[PDB]
Amino acid sequence: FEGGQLPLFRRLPKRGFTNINRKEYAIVNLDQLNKFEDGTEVTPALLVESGVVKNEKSGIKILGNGSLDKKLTVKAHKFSASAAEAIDAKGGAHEV
Amino acid sequence: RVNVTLACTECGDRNYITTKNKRNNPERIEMKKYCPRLNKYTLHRET
Amino acid sequence: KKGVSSTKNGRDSESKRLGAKRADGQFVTGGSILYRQRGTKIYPGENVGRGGDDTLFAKIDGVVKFERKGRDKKQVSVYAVA
RNA sequence: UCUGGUGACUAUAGCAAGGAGGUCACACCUGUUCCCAUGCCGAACACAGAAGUUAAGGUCUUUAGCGACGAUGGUAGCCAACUUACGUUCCGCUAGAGUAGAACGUUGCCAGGC
RNA sequence: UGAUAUUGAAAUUCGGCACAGCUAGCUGUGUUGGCUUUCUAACCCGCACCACUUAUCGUGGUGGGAGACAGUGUCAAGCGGGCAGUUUGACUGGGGCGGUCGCCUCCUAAAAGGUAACGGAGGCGCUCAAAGGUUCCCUCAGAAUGGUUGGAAAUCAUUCAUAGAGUGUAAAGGCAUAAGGGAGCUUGACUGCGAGACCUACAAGUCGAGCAGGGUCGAAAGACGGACUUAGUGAUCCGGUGGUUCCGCAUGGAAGGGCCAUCGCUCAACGGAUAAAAGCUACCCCGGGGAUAACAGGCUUAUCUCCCCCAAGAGUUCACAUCGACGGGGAGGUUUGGCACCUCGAUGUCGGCUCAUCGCAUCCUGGGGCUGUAGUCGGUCCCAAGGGUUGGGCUGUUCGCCCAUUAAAGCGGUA
RNA sequence: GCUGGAAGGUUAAGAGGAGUGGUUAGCUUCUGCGAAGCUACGAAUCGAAGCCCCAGUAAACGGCGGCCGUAACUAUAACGG
RNA sequence: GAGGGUAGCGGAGAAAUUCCAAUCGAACCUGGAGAUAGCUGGUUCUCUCCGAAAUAGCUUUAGGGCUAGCCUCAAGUGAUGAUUAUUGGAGGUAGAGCACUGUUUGGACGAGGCCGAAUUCAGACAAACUCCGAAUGCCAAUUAAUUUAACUUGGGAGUCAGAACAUGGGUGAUAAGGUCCGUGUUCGAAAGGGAAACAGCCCAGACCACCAGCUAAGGUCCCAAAAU
RNA sequence: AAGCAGUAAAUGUGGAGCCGUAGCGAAAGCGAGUCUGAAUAGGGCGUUUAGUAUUUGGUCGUAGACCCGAAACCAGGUGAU
RNA sequence: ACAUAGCAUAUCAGAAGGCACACCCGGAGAACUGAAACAUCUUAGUACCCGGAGGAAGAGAAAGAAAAUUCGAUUCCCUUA
RNA sequence: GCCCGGAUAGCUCAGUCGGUAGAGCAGGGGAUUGAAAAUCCCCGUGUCCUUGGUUCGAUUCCGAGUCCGGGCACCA
RNA sequence: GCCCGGAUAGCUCAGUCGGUAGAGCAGGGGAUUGAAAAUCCCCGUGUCCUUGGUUCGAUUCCGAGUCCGGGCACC
Ligand SMILES: [Mg+2]
Ligand SMILES: [Mg+2]
Ligand SMILES: [Mg+2]
Ligand SMILES: [Mg+2]
Ligand SMILES: [Mg+2]
Ligand SMILES: [Mg+2]
Ligand SMILES: [Mg+2]
Ligand SMILES: [Mg+2]
Ligand SMILES: [Mg+2]
Ligand SMILES: [Mg+2]
Ligand SMILES: [Mg+2]
Ligand SMILES: [Mg+2]
Ligand SMILES: [Mg+2]
Ligand SMILES: [Mg+2]
Ligand SMILES: [Mg+2]
Ligand SMILES: [Mg+2]
Ligand SMILES: [Mg+2]
Ligand SMILES: [Mg+2]
Ligand SMILES: [Mg+2]
Ligand SMILES: [Mg+2]
Ligand SMILES: [Mg+2]
Ligand SMILES: [Mg+2]
Ligand SMILES: [Mg+2]
Ligand SMILES: [Mg+2]
Ligand SMILES: [Mg+2]
Ligand SMILES: [Mg+2]
Ligand SMILES: [Mg+2]
Ligand SMILES: [Mg+2]
Ligand SMILES: [Mg+2]
Ligand SMILES: [Mg+2]
Ligand SMILES: [Mg+2]
Ligand SMILES: [Mg+2]
Ligand SMILES: [Mg+2]
Repeated sequence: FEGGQLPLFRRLPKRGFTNINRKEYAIVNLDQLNKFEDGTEVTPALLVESGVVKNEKSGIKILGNGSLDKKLTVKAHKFSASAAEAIDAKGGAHEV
Repeated sequence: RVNVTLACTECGDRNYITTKNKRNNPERIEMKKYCPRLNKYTLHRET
Repeated sequence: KKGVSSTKNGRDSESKRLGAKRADGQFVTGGSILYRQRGTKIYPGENVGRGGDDTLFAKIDGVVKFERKGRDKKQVSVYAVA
């Protein structure tokens, strides 16, 4: 309250609106997969209970900022473009 | 001393601002200026 | 206890900051402001370009020098060499 | 060296006067068909030319009378110190302006021809 | 005061609208509002009689009078200090009064920048389709000298003109390379931007080399993202119009939002409290201040009271017996003020009675000089505080005028 | 201000319902009509008192001027503009 | 005199702001209620270290606030901070001057039919007049000598009522212990010694003890230390 | 966390949730980078890893929020001796 | 005049009043204060007043939530925040 | 910134729905009659606001236009 | 000591928003008619208050200025 002079949040103008459906993918990075083995699957029933992700709002996107380093097989919700190259680099399908 | 806008005839909008000082040229004023998304020079009409 | 006359003017302008803004010798950079005036008290020289009737500003890198080349006129140059 | 072309030098270089020549190089003129054009006129701009002329421009040698530059000494002001309520002194550094001594009738780069 | 409900019947008309037929206008012809009346069952009668009952309330019947109006609800307009919540700016050598409130330019400002006052001077709330961009070319107001008209000066030439003119606007800084004046073309008075600076509490504010797309002018090199600069404007919120690859609450559309471009404010008290606002209190009330006045102390001496120089002149003659134009220099702190230093958790304020006490710039009395001093009176000046300094009319008076006296009816300080 | 006046302008609820938009039955199938239904809006026209308009009222509120010139010496004006 | 009525947005009034349970420009008693108060007064045990401001901008704002400025602990960065010599620079005051716009008193100079109308010589004046133009300060050397700061981030504030001297100035009357800016010092927030006493002037900064010595400002016959 | 057991035992279970591991933009959406944008040009904000739970201090916010003080307002009543 | 208001006897114990008015449910309902003033707003549907019950009153057996696969009366506690 | 009314003898009004311009006040000249005022004749010029278009033809219908009267004026 | 209105034929008023001066009373000369008064023609000079500046141009806008009318006047 600047003392009668109107405050800093009256000069600045407002803009925006949020949403009603702003689907927040739980963004698991690609580096975190470099801990387990046998290459069977990754799974919204398993990728929770290996402690990696918790309370995924909707969808579990594979953003790629690590290194795959294994011929792994995924089964995710939906992908990123560069990380979908890394899974098909060493070899493995999915179900988007 | 009247403000008036110029109209990109092929662009289908209004984009510029001028100052037509009223009774010294009361007619329509048409120039050649730039109008993007068409990347040419269209006539712009004093409406 | 008598009613004194009314003053007339008061009423000053604000100010503008003028004069030199860098000085002879130091090292300037290619956007900086050398000198500024409401007229032409210092002409530009090589590697210094005018603005809108003000703000002699250096084109490129270097150090600055003040200099005269007439009997009254004065100019500013910047030499990038070192 | 000298004549011309382009540079730098704060008019110390320029104006003001006076004498000297030639056009090998600038000018002056000979015209307007063409190149081009004068809110008009080819005086100027451009073009075509070479019989004349050094009077003029420009060049060169004198004149400090016009401006310009300009020292040594002084005096006013003044940062620091001291004393004092005086429109002040006193001591220690920097130091003009005007005015005089005067210097001065340009200097030097690079090109093409003598 | 209207609409519509309670709220019913009948007639007269005057309409617009839907159709026919004829001469823009009339007949029938159906919707369809109104307008006047006329009844009668609703409703009302502080309307007389009868019963509850012996009772002016009330309930019930009977006869009368009004009557589809009123009275009542619901919605809508105008009246409305009768009554209520409220606002009524600040700056200020205390306050109201007068004037001011933001931007631009000087000076004060003390050779960087900055720097106040109710200090001194001026402007603005725009204007220009060319007075913007480019390529070329030209140089001025004046001073002379003559020349149909004569402004002293509206054109024409010649010569000496360094800026003494001009720059749309007020001033300073600039400009004769023009940034001034003409002539040909044209829209860069563009779009997306920006390294880095200057200023600055913040929000703002200006200056930008170069980068891409599209150009204009020019032979080309280059210039151009408004006018020689610095003024000419106004946050947010909310709403309007034109686009939109964006969201659009089951899904598909819409309504609405958001972006991007733009308009609406003398919100001028100009960082704008709100969409909307003026006065008196001597009937005053509370919280505070000597931050801030009136009375009185203090500082200062403009005015004020006294001296004082200089000397023109007056005094028949002689400047100085007395008088002193024009001009200057000081003491006092008694008047009128200036400043706000102490006092607002109270320092009682004018005159008069009571009672004094102290200075001397002396009113009487004492002592002298000098007189344009015959004597008696009188003018002027020096030393002198010991003592004296009147009774009445008038007004609150101070002051003042007036009457009758006296040796005289002194001027002041002491809150 | 108050009373009196009745024509005209100016109005609100309400009565009216010319039309414009959204939507899809069907449809050219790319491409606008949209019948109908339901909804969002709503046009002229009608709709009083007030305010405009006219006239009256001061023992209602309120109001009740300036400037020059002139007379048988001067003075001022009965008077004039 | 006895009974009775009218009650707070109210009542009564031969009208005065009078009266309503020693009162009243709207009575009293509870409850909302610990109303709000940018305003006064008050806030309690001790010692070490460091220690300011009274200004700027904007406000229904001038005795209030918010931000920057000035202090403080804590981390960092760590040679960037301070003076001095050297060189190079920006700008137009004090001074000077009349070439510039302006103000001036003197001499000759022309410009009708007895006093005046452009220029020239010799002099002067200026905050808004400068052909000139210093002392100092001010920014920068990738400069060298000496010393101890500086800056970035993050917690905690306080100040926005200043005063007198010394000088450059406006206002005032070359008046004030006046007011308003610059720039220094001291007081505020600083005790001692001198100025008879005396916050602001002159010396100088108190950690405590001692019956020790030199010295500063002012003094040396006596009160009162020191030279008749 | 609530609850459920338990010397009103502070210990056992309860993984609903919160914060953090990835940001950018109004949003769709995109991702170690997006956003404006015609641009792979230039910019702003990010990337290279330390957050988290409880508590002792310093300070803010909502509550009366360092104490003590006003005239004054609005309800509900008692009073004409 | 037919009956009804009205009028006269006999039975009945239904009501009224009080409560801790602590808690609850409906009727009616202020202002001081905050916004640095103030009128929409907020203090708050809070305090006072009145009415009716209970040991608990109110709510309540979907014309609901939801959007995937649906599960399911009301109340209350924690998170969503 | 928005919707209408129109600029009709020198003054005031009239029709001015495309072939289709009127009044009264004023002015001038006669008459009156001692001289003016009245009073009575006889007269004229309009402007159909700037300008283009649907035009056999526009004072007349559109709008590129100047000026003023009636409502605008909303919760910035 | 303060803010406005202005000095407009000899008298009274008018526009007097920078190129852009009007009326009526008065005066004079004709006519009238026994003579004056009326009455009717035809005429003129204004002053745009002293003075400077923004001035293609100021009666016109500022203020160095004289006079008077409207409010000042506060505790
Ligand atoms: Mg020739
Ligand atoms: Mg009855
Ligand atoms: Mg009232
Ligand atoms: Mg005040
Ligand atoms: Mg005052
Ligand atoms: Mg300066
Ligand atoms: Mg939907
Ligand atoms: Mg839906
Ligand atoms: Mg009285
Ligand atoms: Mg006093
Ligand atoms: Mg004196
Ligand atoms: Mg006094
Ligand atoms: Mg003071
Ligand atoms: Mg006190
Ligand atoms: Mg006391
Ligand atoms: Mg008393
Ligand atoms: Mg004596
Ligand atoms: Mg005595
Ligand atoms: Mg008597
Ligand atoms: Mg319809
Ligand atoms: Mg009274
Ligand atoms: Mg009484
Ligand atoms: Mg209290
Ligand atoms: Mg409360
Ligand atoms: Mg210390
Ligand atoms: Mg001087
Ligand atoms: Mg001076
Ligand atoms: Mg002083
Ligand atoms: Mg000072
Ligand atoms: Mg100190
Ligand atoms: Mg002492
Ligand atoms: Mg002693
Ligand atoms: Mg009684």
